[PDB]
Amino acid sequence: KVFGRCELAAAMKRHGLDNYRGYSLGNWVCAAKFESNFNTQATNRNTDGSTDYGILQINSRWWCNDGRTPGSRNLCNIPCSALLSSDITASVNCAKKIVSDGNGMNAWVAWRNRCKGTDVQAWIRGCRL
Ligand SMILES: [Cl-]
Ligand SMILES: [Cs+]
Repeated sequence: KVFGRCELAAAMKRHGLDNYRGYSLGNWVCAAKFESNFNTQATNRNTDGSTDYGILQINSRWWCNDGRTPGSRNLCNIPCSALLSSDITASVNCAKKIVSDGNGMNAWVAWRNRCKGTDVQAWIRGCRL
């Protein structure tokens, strides 16, 4: 499923991401835009043999099991395929673990390079929330 901007904002709010660990909803929307273009089915392979999955591009070395990343830790205790669902619940639940790991949203490279320090409130402008 490819989300609309305001549709995604509303779903993220309902799942408790607005101000989760101090990050306003606009941060999460911006990160999803530049990680996956709002597409739940996005996958990208990395040089190390791991793959990133879903709307927030969660990595198979640490967070989910895809059966082909040797020494995966599977910290979210889920198959990576669960992160490609039209229902964002598994992606959100796993993202809450990631953002709590010490480095905050810097764990998402596109957030650090394209969202951090910008007017992220713009990503939720005009939405009925
Ligand atoms: Cl932080
Ligand atoms: Cs585990």
